[PDB]
Amino acid sequence: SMFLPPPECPVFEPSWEEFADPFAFIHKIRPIAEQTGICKVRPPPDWQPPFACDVDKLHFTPRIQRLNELEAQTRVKLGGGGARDYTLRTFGEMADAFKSDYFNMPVHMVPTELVEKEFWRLVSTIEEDVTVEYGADIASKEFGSGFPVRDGIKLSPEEEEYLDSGWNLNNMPVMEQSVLAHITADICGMKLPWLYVGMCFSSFCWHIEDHWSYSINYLHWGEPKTWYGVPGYAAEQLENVMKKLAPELFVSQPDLLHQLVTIMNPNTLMTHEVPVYRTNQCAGEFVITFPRAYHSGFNQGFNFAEAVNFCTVDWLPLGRQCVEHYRLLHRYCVFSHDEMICKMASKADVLDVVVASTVQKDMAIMIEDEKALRETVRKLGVIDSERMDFELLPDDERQCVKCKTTCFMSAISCSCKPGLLVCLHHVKELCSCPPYKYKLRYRYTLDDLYPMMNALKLRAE
Ligand SMILES: O=C(CSc1ncc(C(=O)O)c(=O)[nH]1)c1ccccc1
Ligand SMILES: [Cl-]
Ligand SMILES: [Mn+2]
Ligand SMILES: [Mn+2]
Ligand SMILES: [Zn+2]
Repeated sequence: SMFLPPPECPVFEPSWEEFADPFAFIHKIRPIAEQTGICKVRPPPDWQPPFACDVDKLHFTPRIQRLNELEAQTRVKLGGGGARDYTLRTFGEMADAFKSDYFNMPVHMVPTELVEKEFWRLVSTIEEDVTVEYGADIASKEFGSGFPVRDGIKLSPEEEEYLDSGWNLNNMPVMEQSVLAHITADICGMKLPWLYVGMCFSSFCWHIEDHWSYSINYLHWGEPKTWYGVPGYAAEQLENVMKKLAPELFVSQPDLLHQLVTIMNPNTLMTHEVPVYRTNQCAGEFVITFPRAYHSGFNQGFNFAEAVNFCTVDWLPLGRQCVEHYRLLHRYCVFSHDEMICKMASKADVLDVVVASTVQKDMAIMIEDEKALRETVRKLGVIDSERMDFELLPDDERQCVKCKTTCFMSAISCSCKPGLLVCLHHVKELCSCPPYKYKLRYRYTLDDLYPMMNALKLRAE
């Protein structure tokens, strides 16, 4: 009555045969799971990766978190935190003491139902000022992946068994059914797994993944992680609810790192007709989030999770829509979607054939859109043009000054404003000079582009 738990998300228990190929499995469950936004996956009894560490030698910099509903929090940035330092042992000791002191009970006898109830009480009661700490970063020499990775150091035969698993999250990016694989541009924050060390009540605010990608989260060990998820189709519903209750979160900001997010009771969303689902993720289980599926949660206690973004062929059209949406909001991109597409086209001979077919369809849309934009800017009197290798420019040197989109297919420059670019939607936002002073900078002619797409079609057969 104070808190009503959302209904449970789907839980899948695949056979080893069903489980072995993550991409085939995800495609199979997608008609069910995309209706709930998140789902949980229990691997077959078979699958049991080694979880081995000396907690005395693993160090990380803790982040501090206040727990107030609707209060703005800043998105985690790589290597922030500060200079302070915990080992996994001293953090665990701190975390277990916090929880057992908080409830005056041993940590495992606190029911998950109760921690959940207490979480939503304490975040709404700002007479309470509970602060907690957590770890969040990519693998480093001081704190590595919880999955086996190659290095020597001699690996056990059981560790070797899991090196090339499709569910070893170090691998998921670089597998052939993943389209982020082919991206040459390092984007560490996105293609590499994140490591999360949690404690009771430490939480992750409501968000969707960059570029509306999937995510997959594995809980290596510890107390459960509680999740709330919202299906992709209700993303704008949720955002509307949020913009009315917490308008502060929707101000334009300097960059991608200054992104603001918040804790919000799922009952509040359910009250405004946003469908929400929940789950408790236990050690050894996976949670999968689908494209544009909002999710949030908190930890039941001391634990260690690993998560990574990924993008399947199914995602490609949504990826294009996402960048369009980013343009409308003037939100920064993590990478150029078109650059990714053209990179794959340039590698058509070595592409998985299903990938080739789907890339070809997205490329066809890209080319027709580009054709139309170029005709529009020509009618605005932009006549001069020159080829430009956009992929060579640092990202922050090829952003539209208006909408911040990362340019690749083309942009407009002007001698009156050296170094500045606009995308072709924002030709009028660059300078006040006469039209003929403008230059179309383009990566490819239409005559370059159609053969590239043809190579994909041949590969797809
Ligand atoms: O703030 C975040 C990090 S997402 C995150 N997920 C899970 C945990 C966790 O299980 O402990 C966490 O600490 N953080 C974010 C990410 C993308 C866009 C905007 C914000
Ligand atoms: Cl509070
Ligand atoms: Mn996430
Ligand atoms: Mn505009
Ligand atoms: Zn623009």
